[PDB]
Amino acid sequence: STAGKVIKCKAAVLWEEKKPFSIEEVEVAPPKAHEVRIKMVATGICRSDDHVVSGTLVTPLPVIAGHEAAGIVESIGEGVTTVRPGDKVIPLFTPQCGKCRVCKHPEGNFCLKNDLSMPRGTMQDGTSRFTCRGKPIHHFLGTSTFSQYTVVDEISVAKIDAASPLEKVCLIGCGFSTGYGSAVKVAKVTQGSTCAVFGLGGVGLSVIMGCKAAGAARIIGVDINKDKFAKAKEVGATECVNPQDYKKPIQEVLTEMSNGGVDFSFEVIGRLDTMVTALSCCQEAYGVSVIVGVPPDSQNLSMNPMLLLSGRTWKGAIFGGFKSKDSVPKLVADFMAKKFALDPLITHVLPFEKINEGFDLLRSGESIRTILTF
Amino acid sequence: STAGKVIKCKAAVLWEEKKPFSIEEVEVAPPKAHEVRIKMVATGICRSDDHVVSGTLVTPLPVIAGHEAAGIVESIGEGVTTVRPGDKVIPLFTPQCGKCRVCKHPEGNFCLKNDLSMPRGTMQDGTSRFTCRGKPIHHFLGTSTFSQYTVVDEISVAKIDAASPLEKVCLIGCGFSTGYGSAVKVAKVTQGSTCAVFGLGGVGLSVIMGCKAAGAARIIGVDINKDKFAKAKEVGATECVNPQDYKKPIQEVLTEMSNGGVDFSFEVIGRLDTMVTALSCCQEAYGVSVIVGVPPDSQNLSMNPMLLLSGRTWKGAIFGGFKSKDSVPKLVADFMAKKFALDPLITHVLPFEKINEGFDLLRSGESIRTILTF
Ligand SMILES: NC(=O)c1ccc[n+]([C@@H]2O[C@H](COP(=O)([O-])OP(=O)([O-])OC[C@H]3O[C@@H](n4cnc5c(N)[nH+]cnc54)[C@H](O)[C@@H]3O)[C@@H](O)[C@H]2O)c1
Ligand SMILES: NC(=O)c1ccc[n+]([C@@H]2O[C@H](COP(=O)([O-])OP(=O)([O-])OC[C@H]3O[C@@H](n4cnc5c(N)[nH+]cnc54)[C@H](O)[C@@H]3O)[C@@H](O)[C@H]2O)c1
Ligand SMILES: OCc1c(F)c(F)c(F)c(F)c1F
Ligand SMILES: OCc1c(F)c(F)c(F)c(F)c1F
Ligand SMILES: [Zn+2]
Ligand SMILES: [Zn+2]
Ligand SMILES: [Zn+2]
Ligand SMILES: [Zn+2]
Repeated sequence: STAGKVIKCKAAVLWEEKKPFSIEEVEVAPPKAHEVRIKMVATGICRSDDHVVSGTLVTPLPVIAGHEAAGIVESIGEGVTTVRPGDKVIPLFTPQCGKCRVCKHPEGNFCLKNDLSMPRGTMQDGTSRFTCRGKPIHHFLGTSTFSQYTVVDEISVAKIDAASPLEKVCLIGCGFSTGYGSAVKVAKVTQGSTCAVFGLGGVGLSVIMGCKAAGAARIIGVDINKDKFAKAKEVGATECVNPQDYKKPIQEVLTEMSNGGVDFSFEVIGRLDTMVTALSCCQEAYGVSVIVGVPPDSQNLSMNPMLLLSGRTWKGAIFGGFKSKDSVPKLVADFMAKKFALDPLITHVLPFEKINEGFDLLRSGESIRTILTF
Repeated sequence: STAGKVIKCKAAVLWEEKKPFSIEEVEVAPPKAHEVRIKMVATGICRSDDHVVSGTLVTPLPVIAGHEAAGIVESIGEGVTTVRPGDKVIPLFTPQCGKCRVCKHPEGNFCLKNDLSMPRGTMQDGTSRFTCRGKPIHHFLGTSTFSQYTVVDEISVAKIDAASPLEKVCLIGCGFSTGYGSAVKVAKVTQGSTCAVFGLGGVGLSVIMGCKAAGAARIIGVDINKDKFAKAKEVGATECVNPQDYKKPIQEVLTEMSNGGVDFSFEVIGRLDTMVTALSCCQEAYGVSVIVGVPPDSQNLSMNPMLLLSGRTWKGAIFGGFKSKDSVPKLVADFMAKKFALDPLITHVLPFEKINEGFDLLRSGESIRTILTF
């Protein structure tokens, strides 16, 4: 029995940038008031986790990363009402406090309680539940899913279907929901439209899924890795283009292909140059471009505002625009009801102990999502 | 008495940047097929006309500028169906061909026949109707309203109510419609919202009018010229701020005043720095910023795309997003029915012959709109 006790378990600790994860014993404190301690079942490897390793994302180190996951509630702190021990849950890397001006807004999802903008690497109360070799270890996005056990604030966890296959639905914790929502909710892709999707990883494939669900007539995948094209076509891409095959800039190619610009474009990579290319390739009077990717910390892009003055719309979003705690249980119900597929995103299933091998698969271009199983 | 004949008349010719207009005789050719020759009655001085003088806006010189105007059809070319001699008309600096992909789109207005993106300074057929001193003179935006007579393509003119007061409704040809539409159509300002309007000239006052018509609860005017504040409050601003009065950047001031960012912001000046400031000051998760001001030619802004990733929407528009030929007659009808006021924008009236004094008034900061009468 572990309730009320410190748990000693295995986790993947990141001690410094640009080094492998260290798989070793940590101590996980019991949950305080309004906190939930979760036994992890499965976690995906998202490129955003790799950004912490590479220094593309700055967050306090040392850290337990991981934000795309599913598990089972081990215990609850005083005052928790939304989950109980034994419940299947998905941690929410974007919280939903329900009380802030964003949570109360019909179209906001970036709750002011988030730990993304100005990361502290703590629980809501400004403390950590993790130690390792006698040192405090930071949280990541209020989730820290690269551990056999984590502790999250109640506002950062959603209860899901007890019959959920956790090794699949962990993807609703980040990559699927982000891409799918970016298309259906943030862009609001229209029936018969032409879309361009820059980046054909797990998130870009989920954007394709959403564009197809929304009835797009044409979905042009763009990637410099042609090995990504076959799966992009399987989930709905009608064409794929590799910028490296062209003498012209790809914005010009895509404008020509779409007879004057696309209806909707998506940046799903994380590069400043592809953000401006994606904006430019949408039709100048009525096009919409959505930034999904995460670029290198503190770097500015350069652009000509005439791109906007003609009528383009440029937007971005976290987690597909979904209000996280309302949406995650509905997405899992929709998955259970066969409304979308997750298997096309899963290329590799490894034990948690092989986390580093999973990151190497992502970095080499081989994988879409590796699911780590605890 | 002049149908089919060259007309000699006075126009304001701009031979050189950064010089006064030359009021002198020009020859105005009769209209060719699908062209309309207009006797001008009134034209406003818009800051975009001054941009041609200053080189902020690059268009071929020498030129007859002017784009905000109203007049009476003198004659029609072969095949014209939409106006007749003696009709009151407003030239449309954004055409509406009705046939291109943008004209057919429900939300597009930047018709592909425009002469704004890559100005040629001609009629649609690539030629000029103007001669001065025996030399061909460029058109401007297909309108060239700083002339006693102009010739426009049929897709660049709208018939308006025969009882229209042309000395007022000329403002529907640019500044009013632009500002009002930027609020009501492009931003879609909501009831009870907080708006920030950067620049309190004729266009920014028109934005305020639209924000107030849309039911905004707070409308914060921003200008470095505090002489602009009284009129801004008369048309609906709830409070005005001068960035020069503050130690901190105004985006910080406006974020504080709005308890975390505004719902809608508008750049109505034409500076790269205020475009980024205006984006920054809208709430990071659900705010909308609209670029209205014309940026200096060929210059790029620098910005951090994290401003968009959190959820902001950034857009721009020409002519308030209005499909020009459909909308201008409706706007005139609404003015006739007192659905909005134009007099607050008109600070000065001058004869056409005093055009240069009119530009001096704008450059000094004294005027909002000067209306020139032919
Ligand atoms: N906004 C959000 O909430 C959110 C959520 C999840 C992921 N992300 C970010 O989204 C991005 C994609 O994540 P992912 O799908 O896991 O990554 P991924 O699996 O590494 O996919 C990126 C894809 O981009 C391709 N690519 C790289 N450079 C280029 C280029 N120059 N042109 C075209 N294609 C190129 C690359 O080959 C790969 O297939 C990353 O920056 C993530 O950090 C954001
Ligand atoms: N998008 C369109 O269709 C469209 C239409 C009409 C005008 N415009 C542009 O809109 C802009 C405004 O036109 P207008 O109202 O005729 O011009 P205007 O009357 O010159 O008004 C501009 C206002 O900006 C103020 N201003 C100048 N610098 C700053 C600063 N740093 N901070 C805050 N306020 C400042 C200035 O004092 C003035 O009151 C110009 O750039 C026009 O070219 C665009
Ligand atoms: O992949 C989701 C994700 C993001 F979209 C970020 F913007 C971020 F900073 C981060 F850490 C993250 F995990
Ligand atoms: O004031 C309207 C207006 C614009 F919005 C422009 F973008 C432009 F180039 C121009 F010449 C113009 F007159
Ligand atoms: Zn909240
Ligand atoms: Zn992620
Ligand atoms: Zn058109
Ligand atoms: Zn104008």
